[PDB]
Amino acid sequence: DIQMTQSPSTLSTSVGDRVTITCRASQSISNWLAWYQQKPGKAPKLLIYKASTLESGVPSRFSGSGSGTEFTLTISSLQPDDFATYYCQQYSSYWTFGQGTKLEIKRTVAAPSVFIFPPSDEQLKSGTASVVCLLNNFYPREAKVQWKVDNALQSGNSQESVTEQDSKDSTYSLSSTLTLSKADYEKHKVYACEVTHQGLSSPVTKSFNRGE
Amino acid sequence: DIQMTQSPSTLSTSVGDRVTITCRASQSISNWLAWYQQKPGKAPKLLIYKASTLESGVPSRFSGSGSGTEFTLTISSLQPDDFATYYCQQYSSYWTFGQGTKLEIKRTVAAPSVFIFPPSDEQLKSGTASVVCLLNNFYPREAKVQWKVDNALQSGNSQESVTEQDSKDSTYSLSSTLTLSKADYEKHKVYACEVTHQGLSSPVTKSFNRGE
Amino acid sequence: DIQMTQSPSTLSTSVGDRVTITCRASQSISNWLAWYQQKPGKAPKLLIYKASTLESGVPSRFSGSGSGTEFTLTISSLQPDDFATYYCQQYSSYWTFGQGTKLEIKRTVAAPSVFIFPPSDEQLKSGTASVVCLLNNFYPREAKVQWKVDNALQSGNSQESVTEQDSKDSTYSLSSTLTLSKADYEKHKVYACEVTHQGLSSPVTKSFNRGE
Amino acid sequence: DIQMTQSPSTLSTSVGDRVTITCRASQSISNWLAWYQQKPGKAPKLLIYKASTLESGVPSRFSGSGSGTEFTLTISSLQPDDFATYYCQQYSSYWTFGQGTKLEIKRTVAAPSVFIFPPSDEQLKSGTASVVCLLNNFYPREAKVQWKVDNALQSGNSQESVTEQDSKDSTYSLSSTLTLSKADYEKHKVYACEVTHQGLSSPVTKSFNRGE
Amino acid sequence: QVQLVESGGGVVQPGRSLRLSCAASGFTFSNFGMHWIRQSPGKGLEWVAIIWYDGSNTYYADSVKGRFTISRDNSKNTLYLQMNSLRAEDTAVYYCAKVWFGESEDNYSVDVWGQGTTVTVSSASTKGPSVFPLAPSSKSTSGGTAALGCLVKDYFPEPVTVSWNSGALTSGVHTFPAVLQSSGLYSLSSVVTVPSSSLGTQTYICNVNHKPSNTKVDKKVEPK
Amino acid sequence: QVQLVESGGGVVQPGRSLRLSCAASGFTFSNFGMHWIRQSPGKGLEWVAIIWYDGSNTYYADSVKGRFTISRDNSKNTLYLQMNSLRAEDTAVYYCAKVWFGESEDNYSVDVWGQGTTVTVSSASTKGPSVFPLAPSSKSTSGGTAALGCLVKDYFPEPVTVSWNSGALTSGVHTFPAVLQSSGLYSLSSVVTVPSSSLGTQTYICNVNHKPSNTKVDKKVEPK
Amino acid sequence: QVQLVESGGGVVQPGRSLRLSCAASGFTFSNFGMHWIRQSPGKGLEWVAIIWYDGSNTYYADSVKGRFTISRDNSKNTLYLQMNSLRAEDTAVYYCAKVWFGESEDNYSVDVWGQGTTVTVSSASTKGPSVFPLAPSSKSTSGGTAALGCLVKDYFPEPVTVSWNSGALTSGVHTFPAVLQSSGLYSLSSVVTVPSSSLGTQTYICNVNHKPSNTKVDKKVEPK
Amino acid sequence: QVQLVESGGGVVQPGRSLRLSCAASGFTFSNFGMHWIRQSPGKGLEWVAIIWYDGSNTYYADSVKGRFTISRDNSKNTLYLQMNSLRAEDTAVYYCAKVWFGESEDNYSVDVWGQGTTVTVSSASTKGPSVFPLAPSSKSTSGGTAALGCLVKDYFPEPVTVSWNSGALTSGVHTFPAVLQSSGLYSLSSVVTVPSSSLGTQTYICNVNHKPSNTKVDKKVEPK
Amino acid sequence: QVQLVESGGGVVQPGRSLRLSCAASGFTFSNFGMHWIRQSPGKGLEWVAIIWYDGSNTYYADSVKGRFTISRDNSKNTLYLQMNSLRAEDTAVYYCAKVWFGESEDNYSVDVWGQGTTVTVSSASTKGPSVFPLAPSSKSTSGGTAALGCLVKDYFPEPVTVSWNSGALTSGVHTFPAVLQSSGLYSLSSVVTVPSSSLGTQTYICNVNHKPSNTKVDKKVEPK
Amino acid sequence: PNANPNANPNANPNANPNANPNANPNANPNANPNANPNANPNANPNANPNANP
Repeated sequence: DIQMTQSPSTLSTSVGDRVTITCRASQSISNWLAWYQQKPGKAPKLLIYKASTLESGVPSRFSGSGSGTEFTLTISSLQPDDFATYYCQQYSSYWTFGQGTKLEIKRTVAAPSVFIFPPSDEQLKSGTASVVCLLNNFYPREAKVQWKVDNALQSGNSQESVTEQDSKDSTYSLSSTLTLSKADYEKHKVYACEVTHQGLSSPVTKSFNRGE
Repeated sequence: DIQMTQSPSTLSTSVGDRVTITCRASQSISNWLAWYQQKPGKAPKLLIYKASTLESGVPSRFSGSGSGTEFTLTISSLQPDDFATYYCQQYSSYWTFGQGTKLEIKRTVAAPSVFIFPPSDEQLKSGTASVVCLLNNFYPREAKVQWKVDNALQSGNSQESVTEQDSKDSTYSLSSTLTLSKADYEKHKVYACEVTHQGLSSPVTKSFNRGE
Repeated sequence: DIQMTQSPSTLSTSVGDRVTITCRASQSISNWLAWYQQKPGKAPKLLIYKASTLESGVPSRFSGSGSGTEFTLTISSLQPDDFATYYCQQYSSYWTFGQGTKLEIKRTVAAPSVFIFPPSDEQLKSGTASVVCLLNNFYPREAKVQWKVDNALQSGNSQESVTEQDSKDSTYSLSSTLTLSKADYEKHKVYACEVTHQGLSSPVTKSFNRGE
Repeated sequence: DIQMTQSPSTLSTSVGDRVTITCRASQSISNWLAWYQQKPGKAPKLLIYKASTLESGVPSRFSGSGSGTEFTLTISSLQPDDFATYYCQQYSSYWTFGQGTKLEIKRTVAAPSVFIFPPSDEQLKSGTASVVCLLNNFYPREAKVQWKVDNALQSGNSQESVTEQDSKDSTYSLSSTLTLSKADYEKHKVYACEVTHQGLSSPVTKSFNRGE
Repeated sequence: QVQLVESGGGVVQPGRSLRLSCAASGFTFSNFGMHWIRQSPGKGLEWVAIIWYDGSNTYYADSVKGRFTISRDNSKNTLYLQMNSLRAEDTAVYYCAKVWFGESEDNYSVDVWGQGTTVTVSSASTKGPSVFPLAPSSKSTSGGTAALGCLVKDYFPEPVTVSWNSGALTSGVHTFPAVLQSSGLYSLSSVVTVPSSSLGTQTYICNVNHKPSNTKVDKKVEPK
Repeated sequence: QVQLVESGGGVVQPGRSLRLSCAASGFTFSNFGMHWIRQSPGKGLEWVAIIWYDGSNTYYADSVKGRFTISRDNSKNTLYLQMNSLRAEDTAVYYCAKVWFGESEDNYSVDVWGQGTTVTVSSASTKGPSVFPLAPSSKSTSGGTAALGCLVKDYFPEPVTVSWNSGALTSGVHTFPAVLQSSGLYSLSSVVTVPSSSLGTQTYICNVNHKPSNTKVDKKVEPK
Repeated sequence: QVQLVESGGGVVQPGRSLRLSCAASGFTFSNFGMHWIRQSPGKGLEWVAIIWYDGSNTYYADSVKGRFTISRDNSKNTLYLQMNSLRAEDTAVYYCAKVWFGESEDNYSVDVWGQGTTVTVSSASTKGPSVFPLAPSSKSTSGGTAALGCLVKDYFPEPVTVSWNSGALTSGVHTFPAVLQSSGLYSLSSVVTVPSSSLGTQTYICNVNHKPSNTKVDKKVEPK
Repeated sequence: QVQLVESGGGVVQPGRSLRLSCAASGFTFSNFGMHWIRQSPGKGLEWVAIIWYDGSNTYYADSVKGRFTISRDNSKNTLYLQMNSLRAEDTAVYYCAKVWFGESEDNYSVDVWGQGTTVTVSSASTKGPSVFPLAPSSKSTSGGTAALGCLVKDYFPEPVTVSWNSGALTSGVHTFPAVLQSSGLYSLSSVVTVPSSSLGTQTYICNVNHKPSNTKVDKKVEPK
Repeated sequence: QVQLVESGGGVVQPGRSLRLSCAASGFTFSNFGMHWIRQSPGKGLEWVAIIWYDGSNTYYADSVKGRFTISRDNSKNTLYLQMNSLRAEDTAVYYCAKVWFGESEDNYSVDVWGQGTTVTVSSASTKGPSVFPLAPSSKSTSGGTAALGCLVKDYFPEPVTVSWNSGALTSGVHTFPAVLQSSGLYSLSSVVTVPSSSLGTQTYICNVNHKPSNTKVDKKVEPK
Repeated sequence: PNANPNANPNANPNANPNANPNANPNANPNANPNANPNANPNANPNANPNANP
C-alpha cells in the first residue's frame, strides 16, 4: 500500500505570493501523480496529471514538477480563487491520496476575545452540565485551551470546534465544550478555562464558582 | 414503466429565437420517441415521430434529435403561433409522457399591482370569511404571497390561482384566497397580505382592520 | 449444459439472523440469474430477477448480488415467513436450476428418543419381515443408523424416511425400515439398530431376539 | 484471407499407433479452430471445436491442443474406423480450411507388377493412339513412370490415375495413359514405360514395337 | 390476479401417452409465452419446454426432445403438453409457468408458476395396502413414555391418508413420507408416543384410507 | 458539460445494506470507466472501487473487499454501488468520478467528480435537539461588546439549521461545525456578539430547525 | 437425428444459372444459421456463403461475391443457393451445413454437413463413351497371372459404370477414377488379373453403362 | 464496386441547421461502421464523426461535439449527419467514408470515400456578379502576344461558368479559382492571350453564367 | 479467502494423456497469472509451467517442454494443464498456484497454493493386496511387550487403509508409508505392540481396505 | 533483448478502462447466427395494430 505524505499540512499565504507544496510517496511511482483542488463544501476538481501536465481550462499560473518519489505543485502568483485544499494522488498502484494541504489567508496577528458561559439551570435540570469557553476572532488558528476544575486540569471530557476563515476579515473562532454529569458538576467549586495564543503576551483565564 | 423527464419545465423566449428543449428517459428507448404540441384549452397535436421524422404539415423550423436516453427538440426560428406546451412521449414499451415544457412569451419586467379585499358581511353572515389578495399585471410568474393575521404567518389555509398570459400584453394576474371560519375570523383584528417579487426591491404590504 | 451449484445445501438459522446463500455457474451467465422461493407443498414463487432486481411485492429485506459466475442472495433480517427452499436459476442459455438451499430453523440440541419394533406375526405370515427403528424428536438432522443381524451389518436392504421440522418444536423424526424375507428373518436370532448422534456421548443400541 | 497449412500431407500409420498432425494459420486465430473428419465418398463429420473441445459422441481417443497459430490433433490409439482425411478450419475471420491430411494404412514394401497395353485397332482407326502402363499392387504410393518413344522422353502428353488403397490388402494400382495422334504414333517404332519404385533396386521398363 | 390450473395428471403405464393441460386466467394469455417445468426428488427443478406467444418457436430440453410436444390454444386460453413414450424417470410434478414482461432485448424466464400436477410413471398395478401394527411393549418403553404405530406397506398408487381414532387423536402423531419400493409399491409408517400408564385401557386405532381403490382399513394396535 | 449526480445516501444502522446510484449526463457514459471515492474527516480521501466501461473488470480497496459491489447500467447511464455489512467507519461522503481519456498504455485516474452524497452509519435513532441558552453577563462582557448564544445538544442525524431573530440578525454570527460525541449524538453551538447597550431591552431568540425529526424550537436567551 | 438432403445439381454450360436446394429435417430449421461449403479437387474445401437464421445477414466468399445469392424459406425448411454467371472453376461438390449451438459471444462454424450435390460446369456436349480393349499377351503375363482391361475414353458427363462378365468377375478388378482431359471429355481405365491358363479360352467382356446417354456397351477383349 | 453518394449540401446561414445524407451501395451497408470527414482549404482534412455498424457507439471531433449528430438507417442503407448551430468555419466539403474490414484487435480507419458534397456557411444573400472588362492595350502587349480578360466580381454563391466566344475560343484560356473577399462575396478573373495582330478585327466576348441567380452576361472586351 | 481446487488426477498408463483442471474462487481469477508446480519424492519441488493472466505468454520447464500445454478459461475461472506423452518420472503431486500482486518492475512468484492432485504414471494394472500375518512369538518379545502386524504386499494403486478391530485398537499402531517395488506394485506393513500377557486370549484382526479394487480383507493374526 | 519470464503476469489495475474509439466498428461475420432461445417470447404491445393493408 503506497503511502503518500504532503507538506506542509497548512500554509499561510497572501495574494500575490509564490506558493510551493510538496508531496512524497513511500515508493517510486514514476510520474503517475495527479493534483486535485477542493474548495470547502464542493467537489474536487482536477488540476494536474502526469505530475506536470496542466488540465485543459486550468489557468497557467499552476505548474507541476517532480519525478520518482518527490513532487511539487507551484502557483506563481496566488489569487483569491486559489484559496482551497490541494490533494496529491498516486495512480501507479491502485489509488491513494495525501492528507491534503490547505492554503490559508495570511493576515496580521489578532489576539482572541475570551468569553465563558456557565451551564443553564434548565440543562442542569435535564441531568447534564455543559460549560462553554469561546475564543472569538483570532489569528492564527493555533491556540491552547485548558480546563481547570478547582485548579485541576481536565482531560478526555472536553471537545473543541473551529470555524473556517471568515470571508470578511479572515479570523477564526473556537468553541470548547466541557460536559459533566450533574453530580460531577456539583462536586466541585471553581471552573476555569485558560487560553494561550501567540498574540497574547500572557495566558488569559476566565473562571466562575458554581452558584456564584 | 419508463419514466420521462423534460427540461426545462418553462422557458421564456421571444419570436425569432432559437429554442431547444430536452427530454430524458429512465432507460434506453432507442429512437421510439414522439413530440406532441398542445395549446391551452385545445387538443394535443403531433409534431414529430421516431425522434426525427417531421409529421406532414409541420413547418420545417421544427426538428428532432437524439437517441438512447437523451432527446432534443429544436425550433430554429420561433413564431408567435408556437407559444404552447410541448410533450415528449416514449413508445418503446407502452406509452409514457413527459411533464411537458411550456413556452412562455418573454417581455419586460412589470411590477404587480396589489389590492386586498376583506370578507363581505353577507359571507360572514353565512359562516365563512374569505380574504382575497390580488396581484395584477406582473412578470415574471414567480412571486410570493404571505398572509399575516396580527403579524402571524398563516399556512395551509390559503389557495392561489394564476391566469394565463394575457393575449394583449402578456402579463399575469394572481389571486390568493384565505379562508377562515367566522369564529376564527372574529378572533383577530388586522389582516394583511405581503407580496414579494423580483421586480420589487422591498415587499409590498396591504392590510385592513376587521370591521373597518 | 450449464451446471448450477448452490452453497450451502442446508443452513440452520433463527428469526432475525442475517442470511447469505451463494450460487455458482459452470460458465459465465452475465447477470441473467433469477432466485425463486418455494415453500413445502406449494408452488415456487419468484423473488429476484437480473440478479439484483426485486420483484414487485417482495419485501425489501431480500436483496441480490453478484455477476459473471458467482451470485449471492442476502436476507438482512430473517422473518418466520422466510423459512423455505431457495433456488437460483440461470437463464443465459436455456434454463437450469440449482439443487436448492433449505433454510432450517436453528434451535438448541435435543437428544433423540430411540424405539425399536419387531416384525408383526401377520406380516411374517404374509412372507415378509419389516423391522423398524424409530428416532423421535431429535436435532440436528445428522445421525447414523446401522442395522445389525446377529452382529452382522446390513447393506442394501434398508430404507430411511425423515419428517420435516415439526411446527411446534422444530425437531426431526426418523424411521428406518429393514426389509427381509421370512426365510432370512427366521434364519437369524438377534436384530439391532445402532444410532450415533453428535448429542450422544456414546452410541445407543436397541436389540431384540426373534421370538422373544 | 487467413491461409491454413496442415502437416504432414500424408501419414502412413498402423492400428494402435499414436498419431499427431499439425495445423498452422497464416495469422493468429486465437483458439477458434475446428477439426473435421471425412471418409472417402462421404460427407465430413465434426470432431473438435474450440481447438480442444470434444464433440458429443466422439470417442475419447481423439484430442486437440494448441493456441495462437499452431494447433495439433492427436489420436492416442488408432483404430480401423479412424482411417480418413482430417481437415482443420479456422473460424476467427470468415472460414478457411486446410488442404487435409490423409491417414494411410502402413504396410511392408511391395514392388509393383508392371503391364503395358498397346492401342487398339479401333482407336487407331478413330485417329487417336492411347498407350497404357499399369502398376499393380505396390506400396508406398510414390513411384515415377516415364514414357520413352524410340528412346526419347515424353513430357506433357500423358495423364496418371491412382486408385485408393484396396480394402483387402491395402495396395495401390496406377494407370498411366500416353495419348498421341495417329501420325505421331505411326512415326515411331518403340514404345516404353519406365517405372521406379522404392521396392525396386533398378527401374523396370516394358516396351513394344508398333505393329509387332 | 394471475391464476394457473393444471389438469390431466394421473397414473400411466410406461410406454403410453398422456396429455397435460394448463388453464390460465387473470391476464391476457395470448400475449405471453409459457414454460413447462418439472420437479422430481432425484433431479430437482428441471426445465421441460418453452413456447412462444403465437407458437411459432418452441424449445425442449435435451432429455425430452423428440418425445414431448408443447402446444397452445389461444382461443381457449389453454396450454397443452402431449407426452409420448414416457419413461420411469419422467415421474415428477409438472408446473406450467408464465414468462414475465420485460424489455425487448432482455433475456426472459418465468415469474408466475402454476399449482402443479403429479405424474407417476410405473408398471405397478393398483393394489391396496397391508396395515400391520407396531405394538408397544416393555422392549419399546423408556420411563413413562411408550411408542406405537402402524406400518402401511405395499400399496399402489399414491396417495394414502392415515388418521387415528377417526381424527380425534392428532397430538404427537408423526406420519413419515412414503417410500417407493423395488416392486413399485409404496410404504410408509405412522408413529405416536403415548403415556405408559394409558396402555391396555385407552383404545388406539389407525384408519388408512385410499380413495383410488376405495380402501378403508381400521387396524387396532394392542400392546404385547 | 459533464455532470454526475449521486443519490441514495442516508442514515443506516450498522450491519444493514444500502445502494448508492450515480446518474451521468453530458457525455457518452458507456465509453468510460468509473470510480467511487469516499472522503471522511478521519481518513481523508480514500479510493473505494473502479469499474471498466463494460463492467468486465472491477477492483476494490482492501478495506471494502467482499462487502461492496460496484456495477453499472449503461442503458440507463447509471453507476451503482451496493454496500453490505456496513461498519461505523464507512460513514463518509461518497463521490462518483469519471476516468479521463488518455493514451492506450498510460495509467488512468479521474478528472470529473460528482456532487457527492453523505452516508452516516450510526446506531442512533432520529431525535430532536435540546436547545439551551448561553446567557451573557458581566463575565462575558469586554467594553461595549457582549457574547451570547445557543447550545444545540443531542440531536441525530445531521444537519440542523440555526437562525437568529428569524434571520434578521446575521452580522457577527458564528455557527460552529457540529461535533460527534461519544454517545453518537451530535452537538454544536451558535454564538453572536451584540452591543452591551442593547441588553435587557432587545429580545434575542435562536431558531433551531431539524427537518429529519420536524423539530422547530425558538429559545429565548435572556441576560444575567 | 439431424438430416440434410441437397438437390438441384447437374451439368450446366458456363454462363448459365443454376439453383441448389437443401432440405432440412430432424431439428427446428428456422432457429439456426446455415452455410454452403464446396469441395473441389483443385482447391480442397472452400467456404461459399453463410446466412443468418432470419436471413437478415448474409456473407459470401470473395470468389463468389456478386454472382451467388443465398436465401432460405423457413416455412418450407429449405435453404437455397442461386448461382449465376457460373465459371469453370465452380465445378465442385456443394454441401449445406448447419451451424452448431453455442454461447452468445463465441464464434461459430458448422457441425452437421449435408450429403452433397455435384455441380459440373462445362461446355462439353452429351456424348457416349468409346470402349477400347486392353488386350493381354505375352508382354502382360508374369507367371500364371495375366492382365486385361477396357479403356473408356471420351465420354461426357460423369458417371459411367464398368462391370466384367455381368458382374461374375470381381476378384482382381481395379476401376480407376476418371480423369478430365484437355478436351473436356472424361476417360478412365478398368483392369483385371486373370489366370494365364484361361487366356484364349475364357471369354471376358466389359460392360460399360452411361445412364445420361442410355449407353450400354459390351466389349469383348481378345488377345492379339 | 463500392459506391457512396452524398447529398444535401448547399448554402446555409450561420445558426441554422442542415441535414446531410449518404447513400451507400455495392456492399452490405449494415455490416460496416462509417465516418464523416470534411475538407477545407484552411484546415485540410479533418475527421468529424464515426458511427458503429449498429449505431450503438458514436464519436465526434472536439470542435463539433454537441452540435453535430451522426445517425444511420440500415433499412434504407443511408448515413445521416444532422448539423445544428453552424459556424462560419464549418464551410467545407463533407465526405462519408466506409471503414475497411480488418482483424478483431486492430485499429480501424476508412478505405473508400464518397464523392463529396459542398457546404457553405455564409450570411451573404444570393447576388449576381458584376462583369468588368480587362481591356488590352499597348501596356498589355509584348511582341506579338497580348493579354485580355474579364473580371467577375461580387457574386454569391459558387460556382460561376465562363466561356469565350460561346466556346469557340478555348486555347490559352486561364480562369483563376475564386477567392473569398472580406465582404463575403467571391471574385475571380478569366484571361486569354491572343495574337496582337488580331486585335480590332477578331471579336472577343466572355460569357459568364451563374445558375443560382440565373445570371447570363455577355461582355465584349475592346482594346484601348 | 483465496481457494484453489485441483481435479483430474489419477492413474494413467505411460504414453497416454491426461488433463488436469484447477478451479479458482475467492478472487478475480482473470486478473492473475497462474503456475503449475509439481512435487515428487525423488526430485522435490519442481516448477512446471506459468501462464499470463490473458494467456498471451506461457513458459514451461525444460523437462516438460513440448509435451505439456497450459491453458485457461477465464469465463469458467478454470486453469488447465494438458499432459501428453507421460513418462514414469512425471508421477507427482501437482499444485496450481496464484501469482502474488506486486510492483510493475518486480519479479514474481506464487503466494497461494492449491490443494494438490496426485498423478501416478505406471503400467501396473489394478490389483488387490496380499495380506500376510506378522505372527508374534518368543523371538519378537522383550519383557512384557510383543509386536505383531500385517504385511500388505503387491497392491495397486495407492492408497490402502489398515485398521485393527474395526478401529477399536489405535494405541501403538504404526502403519508405514508404502514403498514402490521393482514390479511396479506397492507394499507396506502395519504393526502394533501389545502386552505379552494378552497373547492367546485376545483376538487381533487387521482390516485392510482398498477402495480402487473394492477389496476388504479381515486377517486374523495368531501367535506361533 | 528477450522477454523477462519473471515479469509482471497480472493485470495492471491502473490500465485503460475506457473504450477504444478506434476499435472494430464492423459487424463480426462469424458471430452468433442462430436464434436465441431466451429471447422475448411475449407479444409486443406497441406492434402494428392496423391492417397490412
